[PDB]
Amino acid sequence: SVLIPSHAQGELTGRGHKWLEGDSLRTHLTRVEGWVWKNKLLALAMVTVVWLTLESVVTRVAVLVVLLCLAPVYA
Amino acid sequence: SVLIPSHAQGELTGRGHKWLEGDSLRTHLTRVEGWVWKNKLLALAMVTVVWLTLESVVTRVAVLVVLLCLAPVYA
Amino acid sequence: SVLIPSHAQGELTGRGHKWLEGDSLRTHLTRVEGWVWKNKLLALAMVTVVWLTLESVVTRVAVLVVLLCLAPVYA
Amino acid sequence: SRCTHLENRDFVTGTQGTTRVTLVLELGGCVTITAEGKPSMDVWLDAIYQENPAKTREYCLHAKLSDTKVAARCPTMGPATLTEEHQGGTVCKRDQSDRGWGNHCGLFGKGSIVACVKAACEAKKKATGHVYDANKIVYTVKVEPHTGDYVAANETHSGRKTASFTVSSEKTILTMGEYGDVSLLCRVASGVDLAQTVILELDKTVEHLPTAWQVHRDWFNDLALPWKHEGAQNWNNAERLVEFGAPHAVKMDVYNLGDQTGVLLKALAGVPVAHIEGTKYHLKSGHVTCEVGLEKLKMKGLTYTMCDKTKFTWKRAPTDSGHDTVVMEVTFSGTKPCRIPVRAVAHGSPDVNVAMLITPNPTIENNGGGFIEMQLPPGDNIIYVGELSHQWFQKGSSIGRVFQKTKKGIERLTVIGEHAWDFGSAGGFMTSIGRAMHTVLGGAFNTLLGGVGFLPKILLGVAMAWLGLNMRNPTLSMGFLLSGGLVLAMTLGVGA
Amino acid sequence: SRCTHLENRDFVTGTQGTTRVTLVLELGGCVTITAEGKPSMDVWLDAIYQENPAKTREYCLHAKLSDTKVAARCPTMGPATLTEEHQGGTVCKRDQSDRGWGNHCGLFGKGSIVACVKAACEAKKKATGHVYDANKIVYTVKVEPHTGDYVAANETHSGRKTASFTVSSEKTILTMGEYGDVSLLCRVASGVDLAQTVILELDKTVEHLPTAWQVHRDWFNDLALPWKHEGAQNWNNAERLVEFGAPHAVKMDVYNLGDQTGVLLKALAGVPVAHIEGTKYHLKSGHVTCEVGLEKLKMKGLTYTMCDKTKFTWKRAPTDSGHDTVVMEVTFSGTKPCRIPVRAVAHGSPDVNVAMLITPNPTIENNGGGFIEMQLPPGDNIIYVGELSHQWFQKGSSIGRVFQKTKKGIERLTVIGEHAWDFGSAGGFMTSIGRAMHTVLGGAFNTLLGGVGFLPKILLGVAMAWLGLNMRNPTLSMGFLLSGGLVLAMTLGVGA
Amino acid sequence: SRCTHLENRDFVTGTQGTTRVTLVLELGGCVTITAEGKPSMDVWLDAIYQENPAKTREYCLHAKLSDTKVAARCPTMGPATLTEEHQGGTVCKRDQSDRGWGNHCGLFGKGSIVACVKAACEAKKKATGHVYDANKIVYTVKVEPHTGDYVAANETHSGRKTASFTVSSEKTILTMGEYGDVSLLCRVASGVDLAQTVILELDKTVEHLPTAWQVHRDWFNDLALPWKHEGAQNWNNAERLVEFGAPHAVKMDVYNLGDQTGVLLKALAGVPVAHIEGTKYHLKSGHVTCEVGLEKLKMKGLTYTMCDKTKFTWKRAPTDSGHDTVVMEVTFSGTKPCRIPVRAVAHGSPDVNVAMLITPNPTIENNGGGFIEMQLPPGDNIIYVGELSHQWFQKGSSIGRVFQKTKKGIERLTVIGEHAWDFGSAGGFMTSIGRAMHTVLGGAFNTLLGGVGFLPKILLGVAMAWLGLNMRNPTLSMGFLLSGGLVLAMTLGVGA
Repeated sequence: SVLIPSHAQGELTGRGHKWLEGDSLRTHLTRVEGWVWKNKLLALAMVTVVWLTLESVVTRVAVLVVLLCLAPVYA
Repeated sequence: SVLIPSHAQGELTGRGHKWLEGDSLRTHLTRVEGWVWKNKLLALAMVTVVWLTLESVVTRVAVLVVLLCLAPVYA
Repeated sequence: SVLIPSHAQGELTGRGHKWLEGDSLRTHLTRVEGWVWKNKLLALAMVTVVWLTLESVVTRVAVLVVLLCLAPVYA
Repeated sequence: SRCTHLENRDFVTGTQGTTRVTLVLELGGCVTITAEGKPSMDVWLDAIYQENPAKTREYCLHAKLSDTKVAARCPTMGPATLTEEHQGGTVCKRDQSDRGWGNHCGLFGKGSIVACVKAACEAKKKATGHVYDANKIVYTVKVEPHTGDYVAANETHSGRKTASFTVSSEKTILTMGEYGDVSLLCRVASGVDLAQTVILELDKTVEHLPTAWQVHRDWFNDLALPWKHEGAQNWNNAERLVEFGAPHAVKMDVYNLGDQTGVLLKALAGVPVAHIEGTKYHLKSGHVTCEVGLEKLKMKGLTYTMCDKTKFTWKRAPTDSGHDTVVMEVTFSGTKPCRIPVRAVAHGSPDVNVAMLITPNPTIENNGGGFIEMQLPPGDNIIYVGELSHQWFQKGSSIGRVFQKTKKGIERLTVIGEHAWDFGSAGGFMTSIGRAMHTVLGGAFNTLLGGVGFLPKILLGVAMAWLGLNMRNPTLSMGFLLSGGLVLAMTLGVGA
Repeated sequence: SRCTHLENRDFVTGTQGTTRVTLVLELGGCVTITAEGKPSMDVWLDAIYQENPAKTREYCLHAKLSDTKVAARCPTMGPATLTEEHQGGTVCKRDQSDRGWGNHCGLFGKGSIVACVKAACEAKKKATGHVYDANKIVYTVKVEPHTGDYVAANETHSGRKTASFTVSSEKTILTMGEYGDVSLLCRVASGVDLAQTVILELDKTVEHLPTAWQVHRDWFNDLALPWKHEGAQNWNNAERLVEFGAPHAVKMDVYNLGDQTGVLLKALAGVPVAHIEGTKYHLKSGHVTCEVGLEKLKMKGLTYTMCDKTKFTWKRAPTDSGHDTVVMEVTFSGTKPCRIPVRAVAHGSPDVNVAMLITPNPTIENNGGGFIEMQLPPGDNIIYVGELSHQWFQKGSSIGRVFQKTKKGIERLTVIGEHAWDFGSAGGFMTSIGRAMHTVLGGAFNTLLGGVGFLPKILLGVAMAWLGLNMRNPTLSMGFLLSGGLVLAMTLGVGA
Repeated sequence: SRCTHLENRDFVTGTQGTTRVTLVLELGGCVTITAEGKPSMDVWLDAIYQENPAKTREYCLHAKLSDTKVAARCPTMGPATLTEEHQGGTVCKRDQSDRGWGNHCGLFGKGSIVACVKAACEAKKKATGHVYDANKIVYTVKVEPHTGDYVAANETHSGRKTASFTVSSEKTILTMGEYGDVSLLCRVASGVDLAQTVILELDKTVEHLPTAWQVHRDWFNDLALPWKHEGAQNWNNAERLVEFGAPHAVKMDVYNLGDQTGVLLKALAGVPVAHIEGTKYHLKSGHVTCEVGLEKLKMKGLTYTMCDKTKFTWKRAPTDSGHDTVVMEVTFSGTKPCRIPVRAVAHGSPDVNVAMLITPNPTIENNGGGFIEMQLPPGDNIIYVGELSHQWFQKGSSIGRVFQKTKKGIERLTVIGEHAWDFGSAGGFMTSIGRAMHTVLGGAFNTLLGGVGFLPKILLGVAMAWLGLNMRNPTLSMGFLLSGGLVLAMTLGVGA
């Protein structure tokens, strides 16, 4: 029934404590670096379908930098 | 000073116990992954300079399979 | 298992007693020559195949030294 | 059956009229042999040993030093000399110190100094090699019938009989009780190569190490330690554990290269472990090729009545043995000596008993019985013992069976090598080419690469393949591609 | 003069206007100051020590094990656990045993086993690190005036003076009787780098090993051994001296990997030795930049009478010192306090004196005097002391002496590095260009290749130079070839 | 007739020679069997349960924390250490606090601090998982005859018979009173996969939650909470509910993440309910396959006389069952027992009876009877019971009937999987193709994509269709379009 979304890093008392300190950037980079070692074979499918279908190194890199950062949002 | 070689992995036979079980394939492949995760800047430099200086995926992989595995005598 | 890697040979001030003289050419040359005296058939096969197959004296000499210095090293 | 206890079980069977089967028996292995209308039989190798084998070299792991002396001479007074340079069991170095009026010489320049020390092993710090003699080795084989009873790993079974084989005794006949007679032929050829194999003993007394190791002879001859043969009082090459300090005027320092500067840990990693037991020196990984004759075996109890069907109860309800077979045990009450009316069925048609019994003609006797082992087809079955019945569901598939048997096959081949072809209830002509190819190719690979490490064998295989791609001649190119791929495959093929 | 005892000596020359000199004094080195119109001085660094430095880690080299225990549970009966699994001082392994009806079980499958053993260090088998405090270190500098009196390396000189330097001490003066005073400053914050170096102690009671070793901090902090800090009862790293045998059904054996002392000693091969003396911990390699001032000095006896030329007799005749100098000792029977008429001449040209004395204004005194040292040109000479004469042949050449000072410069620049530019009686503008270019180009090599091994540095440098022979542009070819030359040149001196 | 009480009811049919029917029986489902000339039966699965299933893990939802302690050390004074680090039931963390003159330290820098706290579960705040043993599961199947009397839900019918199936059973036989014997066989293996289900329990005393949940085993072993197995006094992973504050100089806060009950109850959304009753642990989900044999069933009352056509009156007038059948009840005043003259006609001819009765040969008994159920064709009809006449407009159409019977087949296929092909009284060739295609294609989808989330599955299916449109090869294009469509159809066929 009840749902409560956690709010963004808008309010920032600069030099007091931060409770659990769920700071999103370093947390999500750590999540991505864990995911690519646990699910290590799945990145081969992602790089190969992009490398085969897209017609430049620039557009291949552009989609992979996004997609491999999005990937741990799903299972 | 003494030098005392590691025993060759070709005398082994039978279903009985192999002492410390230093089985070199699973041992050294695990060691190599742990080392290239620490030596990360060198690993990125080696894969990119080879990709920029050899003509096909076959010859690029053939030198990288050696060059990324000099670490039991290099550092 | 325990491992205690060798201390760096430079990096420290001289003009006092060192515990032993470092590996230098001495340990390298005696370890490589002592391997060629044992694996004679493979050493002869390697030098003859490399010398017959590769397209220049400089690439032959480079590969011969590389294959010899990388052979006895493993533990 | 002792064959149910071990994980590394095997099964082989004689066809209609097959009187003889050839086995390879291994330490830590066990074989059930079955043939039409003969009692199912278990065979295994229990020990390979000798008593008090011959000592080869002794090596020293920790040198005691004592009674050091030094002598030195002023510049141009000639070389310094000691009596101790001529004795046995002394290590010495001759070297030059800088000298002058500050250290009571008449001239500034280089003198000469000689320093000495005695060497001996610390009280229990030796390493001893021992070697087997083919004329005195004992191989021990044991045989057990399927009695239809059950016993633990720590229970004495009346049906076990044993025969000891050595070069003077190849053949024996064993009386298996009412099950008749079995004939074993062993040989001391096949099995462990006693020319390459050394048993290494350090100290038997220690609480937390194995008592010995199975070391290779070409490695053991090359240990860069001090060494001797038995009974000798003084050590060859004792300079391997002493180093001498830089010379300082009239004094010089002697140092150990430390205790346990020798064989334990990383040097022996992967070497098979051995065992010592009073006078006996056992190997603990090894095999023998052995032939079993099934002519003189007898079924028990084909004259008995079948049980009264209502009078059973389960003692151990059906369970999966792990070998792709079902095991169960029944209690009964009534007239004692009887046949058990065992069968099992699938949902397709009711008359077809599908159970292959591995205990043939099961019975209850006056003292015990009523254990059964059976093999069933994949899928859903009902198992029966009179009016007891119990549903069952066999795992896997007719394809999955073949993959399991194929891996057990390769796992025999990679561990035993050329002798793996001797395992079978047949010996037909195609076995001769199979054994001949491994005699050639295994000998070739072992001759060139037998002492080479796993990683450099892979680098060599990669180099052979890559040279094969770069060669301009097509015959040399193809030969290098074939031989490089083979070198990789038979380097990597240590398991499945 | 102490400078004659040691194999290593240097000369710094103070021409008129040199009121102060900058030295890099070293353990295992010794310097003479010779100054225009002032006595010659010996100067050297005699010790670097602390009383009771702070302990860092203790490691253990040899495990003692006791009270091993094991517990196991049948398949599906849940994981095994035991009381010692959560205590201190204990090593544990959790693993899966194959189980089935033969091992007293209800089912065939993987069960659970846990094994435990207590751990301790054997009584003398520790390795202890100690670390220096820059506020409590003591550097000792000594000076000895050229009294013209000669003493052995094993006896006292009455004129030898000691200065002990700490962070808590400024420019300090040593009185020297009639020679005046010498005024001396030691920069304790600019000697050894106490942040990066550790003193390693095993057992001091061992008769045939040095008492301590000097090691780098980022080697000592990441050894793979059991470790602890002082006064704690239990060992505090995941255990590397203990190993667990492959599990049986109800039992699992525990192994001890033995004494590591030898693999430690073999890994320390190449490090400097240190020393321990009751409570003082001494470095045996090290240096300090130190500044020595001369305006307060005097020549003794410049008013004294000349000697009777006829009354001299030799006590030790001329011989070569090994430092390109002639040394001698005379004796006299006249009224003692007087100035010795020393001179020396080229053979066949009696007019020109060629004695460059290292002892300015020699004298006889009521209780001593008569030692002389001089440098003479190559070839034939006559040495005089009054009416005594002796004929001397001086080995060498002007080219040989320039080569000797060239070699000695490269040796100090190799041993001491950047600070070697600060040695001398001068500080002219070129020395700033030298120290700057050394700091930048040597700092690049240290940054890029610090900690890389000697063999792989050579292989990398040779390969990079060889690739330099065929690069895509001559600008890249030349730049890489020059950098490969630099990498090898730094490696082949001391960059190992 | 219990099948009239339930929203799900399937009808099965057959000729005189059929003898046997194969059914899949489901919790909350029901079946009526209508074989030619046999008395009709209602059949259903009433319960799947075990008494006292074995506990797997226990998890803690609300940590209780107590007796916290903290210890700290000055910079360079080594690590802080405390007794509570080496006990069961404590959680600890160590960190580097800032220190200086202002908190009684000699140096400015980073110290060391450790904080310890005891951990437990609050009194009723556990989750317990339970798992079934296939040797002890009871399935209860019930059978009811169409006796022509109406007994409501929530009251007791005398004609119901019960059979309890466990792994030790074959064909049972139930005496259905005067209607003869029904023979019934249950396959206790397959359908529900008992290795993959955990019955989760929180607290049975809470008034406003289900007593248990049917959770999946791969999910239940990945719960990131503190855990143990039964009878142990200490919790593994207790650091999952403690969180530690940032360090101060000589203090560090311990925080509790609180009662997790609400997060678990939200995560369980979409998991079927289960029920606990004293010792019994029921599923309320799943199915079994049965074969039911009709051969020994007897028609009651074939020998009786007809009723007087004039003496009937209605008790329940003809009413729609909701299952495409008409339900009615009559009362009678003549002599008993006797047969009810029931028939129905279309307006197009009064001679042709079109009543397809579900109640065969309906009767009045001395103390019961008088209820009839029947199926009528579409359109306008008259129902006769002697002189009683009632009009009836039958809803729906022949094409509508084909649709509803097709649609309920798709519900079996999505809710039951491959077992949907086994529901039927006779064989037919396309059923052999259907099971093969379903087990192959559903096996491929469940192998490749099984556990993937619903939105990710749709996104991958849409991406596969996009690759099908954009990639240039026509064979790969068509293969991607076909396979993307199949992936989307099977995904949308299970939903979220």
